[PDB]
Amino acid sequence: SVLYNFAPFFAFKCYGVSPTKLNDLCFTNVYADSFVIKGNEVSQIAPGQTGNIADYNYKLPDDFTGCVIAWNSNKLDSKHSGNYDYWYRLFRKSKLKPFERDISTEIYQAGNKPCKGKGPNCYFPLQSYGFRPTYGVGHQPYRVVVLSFELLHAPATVCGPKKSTNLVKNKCVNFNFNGLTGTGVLTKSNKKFLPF
Amino acid sequence: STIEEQAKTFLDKFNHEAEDLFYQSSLASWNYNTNITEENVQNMNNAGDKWSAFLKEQSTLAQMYPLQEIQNLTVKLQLQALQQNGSSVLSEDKSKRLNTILNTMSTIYSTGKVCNPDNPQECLLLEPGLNEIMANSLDYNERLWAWESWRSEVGKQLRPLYEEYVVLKNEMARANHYEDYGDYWRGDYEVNGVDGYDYSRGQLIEDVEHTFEEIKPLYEHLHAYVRAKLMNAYPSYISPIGCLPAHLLGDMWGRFWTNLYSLTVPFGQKPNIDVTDAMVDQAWDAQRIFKEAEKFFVSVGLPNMTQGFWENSMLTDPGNVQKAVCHPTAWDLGKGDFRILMCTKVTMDDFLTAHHEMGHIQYDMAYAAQPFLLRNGANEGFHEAVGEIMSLSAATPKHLKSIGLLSPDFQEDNETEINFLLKQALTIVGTLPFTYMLEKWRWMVFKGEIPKDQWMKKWWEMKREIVGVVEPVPHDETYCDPASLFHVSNDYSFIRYYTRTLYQFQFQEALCQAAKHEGPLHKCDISNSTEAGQKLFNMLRLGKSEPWTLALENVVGAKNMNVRPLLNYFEPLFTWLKDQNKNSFVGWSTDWSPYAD
Repeated sequence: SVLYNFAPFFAFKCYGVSPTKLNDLCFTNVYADSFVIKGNEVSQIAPGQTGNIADYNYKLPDDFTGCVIAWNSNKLDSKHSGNYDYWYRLFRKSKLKPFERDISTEIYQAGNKPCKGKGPNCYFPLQSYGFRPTYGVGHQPYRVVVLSFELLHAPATVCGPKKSTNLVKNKCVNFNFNGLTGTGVLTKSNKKFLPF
Repeated sequence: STIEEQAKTFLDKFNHEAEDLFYQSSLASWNYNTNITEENVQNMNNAGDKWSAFLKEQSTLAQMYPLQEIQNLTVKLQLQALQQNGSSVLSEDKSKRLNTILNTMSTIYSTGKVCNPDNPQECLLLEPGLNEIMANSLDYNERLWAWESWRSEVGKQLRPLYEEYVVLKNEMARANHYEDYGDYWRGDYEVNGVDGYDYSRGQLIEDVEHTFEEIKPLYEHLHAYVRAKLMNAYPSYISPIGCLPAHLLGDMWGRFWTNLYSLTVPFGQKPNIDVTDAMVDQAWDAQRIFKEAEKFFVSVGLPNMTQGFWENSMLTDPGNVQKAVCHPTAWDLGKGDFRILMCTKVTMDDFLTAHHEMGHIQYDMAYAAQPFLLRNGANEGFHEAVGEIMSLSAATPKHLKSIGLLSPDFQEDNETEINFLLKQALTIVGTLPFTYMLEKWRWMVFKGEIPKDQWMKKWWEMKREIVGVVEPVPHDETYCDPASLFHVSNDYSFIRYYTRTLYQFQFQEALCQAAKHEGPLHKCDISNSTEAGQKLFNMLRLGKSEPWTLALENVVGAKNMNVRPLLNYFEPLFTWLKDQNKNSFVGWSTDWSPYAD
């Protein structure tokens, strides 16, 4: 609900789950990942879609997953000398099984050369996005939160908020106090339901 | 056994650690040009230098991959460059002497002052005064004193200086496998290995001599006109059958002939439509000129101007004492950063500029999706051309009409068409004959077809010949008449101006048919079409990825320049242009010399 408490969230594609009923139904549990990236790549992050972000830096599967949320963060994230803090892996070795992870700096190599490489290059996978405030709206920094729900063997505990209706008293009314159901007049009382 | 792939990576880095260096080197330059101070100069001295660093080294680590194995042309090209050591390979102590030369001459031409020929007081400086003196009065003398005030003077200073660079410049070339600097210079077009779309490095020369020997017929009648209309405002002087001498012609050296619409005016009783006034009547402000342009482009369905344009572009004079350089010029610091810097002064000579300098930004926004080392234009003159066609459809008696600006009360007639042409045909057909020579001469001199002790002769020889001009006074072998203008003394190839004048009409007549024309083509107006719209983008997109040869075919419809289309724009004129000569003479009597007399 307070999810609408974000700006025009540049995205919210709910591949997999009905975007609606979001609060209507519950699943075992839900993780929420997050990272900063340029806006010319906020699409790679999507079932099947390819490219660098999905290749050595964060590959989703195809499973519903749940949804995605993106917002431009320049305002505070960008700088004026180059926010040279956010990084990326230009090249790993192969790719990642949906939702893997690799952080080892591991200066890239391979090439059976004195410095196994691609012609005196011995490149290093980590490069610095380096944002600035005057850039386009395709090289400006966007923020993302990937919503991963799931329904294991046990229940949907996390689950969600349900509404009331206020008590009536002295009038046939069907009901659902806690989780017990039935139809009857809900008068006052005189019992001492022990504290539990 | 990856000989490539072991390099498709070398690029993958460059492509990232360059853009960042280039952004912070083009920025610097705006800041100066916009705000003129001192620290700003320095502030750019660093990054305006740094970039260099990156470059040189990457070239080192670029030949490390013998191009021979590369086969994906995309990479055979991104590499084609980088490697190019070009200079630097040249001798050291010698590379020094060269670095020197340039300066000397490139400087001389700058402050070069002309003291009075009758007083050490009237020392006119070119920018203001030397120029006026030329495109101003009519009286003889000062015109000669000025054609004398430079040649055997501000150029003699460099006469042997030109004879200098020709030595080392050709050395460097040799090394880099290029008979003459001209063979280096004649390369932007050399397209190798593409099956049918191939093009040589010499084929060009011939296509020129062809296209040109087709124009003579027109040009011939134009020197025919003036030659006589320059016998009216002038007394016993211009021999009625010889060559229009220098001084009395147009500008200084006389590249263009524009400064003349007066002396020659088909029917000097016509309106010469000028929407300047009306601009000052609707109260048209500056931010209008640009919003109009933007539209023209969006009408034909092309991207709107971004939000970084309307918020970062110096679109007026230099604010306060904010000394600014006032040169219309659209920038592209990369990263979506597109900007314009023109001091738009309310008028109809700036409303066309806008449409001319937004096309630069509209091309620069299509190729924006290509490797940094492939973002430019197929060949040298596809960049202007693709933004002049706009300053052609913009000032159409229709557009200005249909645009709620030009009094729709247009009493349009023949003696205005017949008249708007002698204007657009004194600065796009009188410049052609001159663009050749210069190039020829050097293209030769370089190759070594002339020995210094003769260089001079040719100039004048190929001046009464190809063009039709005689030396007001006889000139000495130690004068660099050729080398006495910016380009000549600032190493700039000058054929991007003969191939931009012939690709503009091949683009007009093509994106014209598409929008359903049918009448005088000077009357074309693509505004509001959409078929032509796509016509262009399908070329503006390929940036420099594919050969220029085929880039045309996408549009135009062939793959080699054509003088036919251009000879149609003024086709109207070539009628009244023979009926106006009628019995007068045509052709030049090479002999007659206003000095050899």
